[PDB]
Amino acid sequence: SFEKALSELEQIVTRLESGDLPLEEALNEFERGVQLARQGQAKLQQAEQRVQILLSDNE
Amino acid sequence: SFEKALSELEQIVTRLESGDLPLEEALNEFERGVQLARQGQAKLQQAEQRVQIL
Amino acid sequence: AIFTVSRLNQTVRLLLEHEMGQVWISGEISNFTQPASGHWYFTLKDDTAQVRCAMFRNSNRRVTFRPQHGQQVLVRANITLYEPRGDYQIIVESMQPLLQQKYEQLKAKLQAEGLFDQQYKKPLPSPAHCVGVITSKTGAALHDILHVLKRRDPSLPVIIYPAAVQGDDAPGQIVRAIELANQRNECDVLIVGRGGGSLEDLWSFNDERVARAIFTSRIPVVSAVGAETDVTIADFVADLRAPTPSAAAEVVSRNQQELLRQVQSTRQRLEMAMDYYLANRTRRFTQIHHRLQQQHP
Amino acid sequence: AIFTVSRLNQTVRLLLEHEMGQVWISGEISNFTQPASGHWYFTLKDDTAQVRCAMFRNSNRRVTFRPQHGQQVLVRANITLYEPRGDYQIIVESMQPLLQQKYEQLKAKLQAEGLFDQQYKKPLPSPAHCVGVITSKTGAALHDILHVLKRRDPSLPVIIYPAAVQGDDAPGQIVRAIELANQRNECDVLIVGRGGGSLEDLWSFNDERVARAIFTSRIPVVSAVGAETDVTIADFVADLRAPTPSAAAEVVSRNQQELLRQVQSTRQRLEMAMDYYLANRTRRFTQIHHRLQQQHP
Amino acid sequence: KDDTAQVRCAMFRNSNRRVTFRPQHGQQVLVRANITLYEPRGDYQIIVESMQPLLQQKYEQLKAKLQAEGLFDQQYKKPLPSPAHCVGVITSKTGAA
Amino acid sequence: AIFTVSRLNQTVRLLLEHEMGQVWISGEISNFTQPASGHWYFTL
Repeated sequence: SFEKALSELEQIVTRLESGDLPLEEALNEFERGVQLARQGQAKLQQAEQRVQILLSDNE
Repeated sequence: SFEKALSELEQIVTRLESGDLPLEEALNEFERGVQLARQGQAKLQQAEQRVQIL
Repeated sequence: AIFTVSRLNQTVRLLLEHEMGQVWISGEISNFTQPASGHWYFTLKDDTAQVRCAMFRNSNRRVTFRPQHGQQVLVRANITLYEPRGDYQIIVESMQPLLQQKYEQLKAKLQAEGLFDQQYKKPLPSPAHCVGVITSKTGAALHDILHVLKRRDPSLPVIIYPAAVQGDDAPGQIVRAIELANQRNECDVLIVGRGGGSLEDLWSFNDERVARAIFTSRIPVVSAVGAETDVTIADFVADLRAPTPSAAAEVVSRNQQELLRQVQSTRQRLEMAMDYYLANRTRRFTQIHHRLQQQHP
Repeated sequence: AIFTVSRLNQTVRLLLEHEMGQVWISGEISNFTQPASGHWYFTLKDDTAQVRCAMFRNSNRRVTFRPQHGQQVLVRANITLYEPRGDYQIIVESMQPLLQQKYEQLKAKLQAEGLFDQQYKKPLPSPAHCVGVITSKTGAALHDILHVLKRRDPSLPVIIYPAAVQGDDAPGQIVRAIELANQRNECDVLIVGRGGGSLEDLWSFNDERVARAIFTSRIPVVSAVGAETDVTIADFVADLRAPTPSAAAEVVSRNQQELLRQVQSTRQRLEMAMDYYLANRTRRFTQIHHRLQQQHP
Repeated sequence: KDDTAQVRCAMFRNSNRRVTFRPQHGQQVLVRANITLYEPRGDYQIIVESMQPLLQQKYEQLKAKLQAEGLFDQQYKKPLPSPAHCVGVITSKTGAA
Repeated sequence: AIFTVSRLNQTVRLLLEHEMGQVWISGEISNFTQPASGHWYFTL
């Protein structure tokens, strides 16, 4: 599920690098990626926090 | 000498890629180079074999 | 080339030693002789074959039993040729009349049944979402798997299956542990192995029941019993063999840190894509804007 | 895997047949026995080794003489192992009636004395200044070397030091030639060799006199004797073995076409540099000119 | 830039504020960065990750100077003796080497 | 190791020249030009 957003981010890069976006859609396109990427920062950081619970670091 | 000329020609290129010369110096340097290039190539194809015995 | 007799025997000797080297042989002893020099010369025979052997003083000192005619023995041998006479003979290093024999017999029996065939193996999950560990509640392998996961893939949850991995009771729990994991079906991949241990610990996994349990395991199974040189039956039957429990975790573990960097790279170029797009537009308008400056009314 | 003696003998016999195959052997006949059944049995020995040999009636037919003890023979043989008793023996397929023994006996004497060591070998100069050739006036090697050299690198002075490269008087003149080149000292790399031939005519370069001349030679020496498959004693002493006389000219000489490709490529860079240099200056003037135009009142 | 090669670089706002010194022209700078190519216009650029302000250039400039003089050629190298008789060590007597 | 700028471009050039080698490519000619020396310059 997480990887789908990551690929979509490069789809945004794929689409935005096309250069055909009008400014109105283009800026809204960038905001979508930033929030998606901003989610990426949290989820990636959250993935690191799984050591406290999910990892069975106990007898 | 071919190796001296090749090495000397190599330094002509290096200055031209530093991009600090005046026009007259660049053109003067360019005519130093290409002239030296033909002379080198001709001398390579001009020599021939020598052998002697005893 | 034309061979002289000296060079021919030399080529064969170098060829023979270089190819086969050391080997394990079994047979029967006949014509046992002991000259004054202390060496043992004897012929090792079977129902329809014979080979000539020699044992030097250093090696025979450590042999605990006095060989006698008509005895069954197990040998570790070095194969060579005696040049001055042209005799094919064996040099012996150790001898004894065993678990090693049973291990070989067990391996052959399982190999005949085809449990080692690659056609029955299954691919490992990628990316993995849950991994099951079949090891003692405080075994070294469990700590190694967690240590690797704690570094490479902190996101992967781990489920522990307390299993006996030594003693006569180990095969029973190992079979039950594998079956229990499959019955629960909560793990995408199973890692089996105690880690470092003695030959008896390896024998605990070298069991027919363990082999069948791994073979019947619907979930993929990764074997990490012992070190790289401690291959066991579980390794032969497991879908994949790992030199150490840490290596097994590495295969299962995602490159989570790389994934973090992987995403970071996309954000970098997204900013580059953003800057380049507006750069072209700004130049475009500035060009047409300047065209107004020229066109004074 | 545990070997039983039966399987051990099979593997060795199969290995020997594949790896060795048919061979050519020479030696001395001993213990000739002729069974009444029609076969042909004897032992071949040298001063340090021996091997059991056998020849059968279906191949023993085609012999044109009667062997006696102490005769020298040349034999085509196949190497085999009699499996149930571990006997190493060869089966003969041809037979017919000096120098191969000398070659082996001379090689080991020099190897122990240390003339073959890497310590005393000197690296070849590059690019060479003057190359001396020690061979016949009309030999095939001389023409081949000069014509291959004229293609890759003319303008290299070559000096030919004449000497005969066949007959019993050849080695004396070769040693005199090598000493003449070192003494006069107007050359840097020395080539000695000849074209292909039989062993009866390559013998000149296996003498101890010539070997001790290449060793104790100040100049580096490249040995190109015979076809690609001929090895002589001079080859091991020399500082670099070239498989054929043509290859000798290849390791000494430069490559004319590669230098020509070098001078061409550097000109492409020089020409391309000026185009970029002018364009940068031209555009800089172009913009400053545009600004002046736009400033018109 | 240096005397022979030039590479284009850019640094985003994510890291500009956390560079202690004010970058200036003619200032030697150490940067750790990614090497990348921008596909849509085919340009060769680098993305900078850190900046903090002699030795490396001297070594590189020395090596090429010696290279042309050919001190590195196999023509001048000597093989080691096999049964060495007396090996000499040149090193600090108080050192761990 | 710390790359100087010159060494970096050297290793980068050797990399592409050694991996991609010689390839067949297709595209449309754009921005053609031909300076005095006679070489052709253009963008695909």
